[PDB]
Amino acid sequence: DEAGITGTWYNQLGSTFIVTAGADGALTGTYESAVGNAESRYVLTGRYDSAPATDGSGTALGWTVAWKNNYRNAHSATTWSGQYVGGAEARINTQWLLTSGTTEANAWASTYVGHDTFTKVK
Amino acid sequence: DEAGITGTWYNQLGSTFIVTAGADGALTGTYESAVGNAESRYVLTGRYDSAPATDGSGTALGWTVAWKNNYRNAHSATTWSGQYVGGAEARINTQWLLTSGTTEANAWASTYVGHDTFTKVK
Amino acid sequence: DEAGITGTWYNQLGSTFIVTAGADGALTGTYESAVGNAESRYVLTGRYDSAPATDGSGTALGWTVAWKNNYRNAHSATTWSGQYVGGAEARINTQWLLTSGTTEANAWASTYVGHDTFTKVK
Amino acid sequence: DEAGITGTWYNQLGSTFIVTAGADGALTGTYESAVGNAESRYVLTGRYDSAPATDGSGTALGWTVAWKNNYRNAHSATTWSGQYVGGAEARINTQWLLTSGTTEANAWASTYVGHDTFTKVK
Repeated sequence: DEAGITGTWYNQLGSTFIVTAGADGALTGTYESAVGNAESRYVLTGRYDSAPATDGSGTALGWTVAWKNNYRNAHSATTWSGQYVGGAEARINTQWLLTSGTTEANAWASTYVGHDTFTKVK
Repeated sequence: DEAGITGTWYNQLGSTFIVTAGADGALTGTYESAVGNAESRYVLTGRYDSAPATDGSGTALGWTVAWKNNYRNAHSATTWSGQYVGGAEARINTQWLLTSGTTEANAWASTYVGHDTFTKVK
Repeated sequence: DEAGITGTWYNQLGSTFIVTAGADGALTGTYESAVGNAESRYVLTGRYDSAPATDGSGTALGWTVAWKNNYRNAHSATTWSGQYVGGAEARINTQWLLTSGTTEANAWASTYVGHDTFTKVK
Repeated sequence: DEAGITGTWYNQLGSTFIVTAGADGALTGTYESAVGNAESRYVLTGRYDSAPATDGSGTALGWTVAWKNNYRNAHSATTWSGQYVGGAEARINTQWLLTSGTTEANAWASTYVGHDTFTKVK
């Protein structure tokens, strides 16, 4: 599903995920968040299962954004973990972890969890 | 903290995380899990905050492994989200999400969550 | 929102959440899962914010089910953490953690994470 | 493990978890957080597996605190999901989800995730 994953994806917040899937399992591209301490595009990298099951299962993948670019630095990183489901209404269904750099005193409150659904439309 | 992050790290399960931190914010290397459906080394990639706060906060980072190599394919991916804390007893404190490719019927049970602490010794 | 929370709720899997909100912050009732190692109703208990903000924010709440009843014992517990949002299309938006009892060797894989949205219809 | 669970527990932050396990699977008691927007004791309720496996597995359990008492209201709730492991150095190993009431605009950032280990000493 190199073909299926490569392209522009949009989540429910109106963020934009631009990815290229490599034959080797690499994910490379850019992320633009519609929310939070973010402006314009950020580098992303990650990995995907390049030889998924042929039993109708989804394709496991994940990626990371560190929220530093030429405009802003939010001293934080998000990782999305999820699966690509192909077909007419293709989706990437994810859960994510957003960690901030903190002092040791605040480290118990370092990490947000959430979930994003990406589609090829909107 | 390019210097501080680059190297070999070990978690509480005895897994081995071999990483290089690029000046640009890139993380590249290999992961070897002591547990689960895993043998030998797997590619990893990720990102880190290459200009962290100077107030004693940690350095945000994350990375992904897709559990496919030349030996095995577990049809799954893990993402670690966390922060690097420098000093005498350097640590990377993480939380992780492990997603399997599933059928739509089993997708509610696709994702494990856990936490790993990495040190430079053991 | 004692009135708003008390009643029958349904999630996206077709599970049924029957709850009573007490004036004191208590949640009591029963849960019936449409999926997994579950049959019929299980006891639940939890808590909610009985004096929420008046700025349009949601109402924080959570509850637990241990997956033991007179029919089955799945040696596991789920906790839902989320917020109640009132109005014409009332919702409870949650994230959950499902922990199994495990051996120490398997404890790294003890816990699933997911998300459920509850509505008063369907 | 009604006997094993009932009592006073302490986590790595120095919080105090005072619980009674009922023969029926109930957990009732009080929680006092050493960190965050919290003072003194808060009600908790939850559930546990009252007939755990006899193969050395842990005992699944969970509980909720809504962060309202007579002193403060943090408009938030935490759920802990975990397992009790008996013996010389008894532990409750948990992961938790802390949800705040938010506006719909901030709901993506409503929930923290973390992990607490409780012991009978300290």
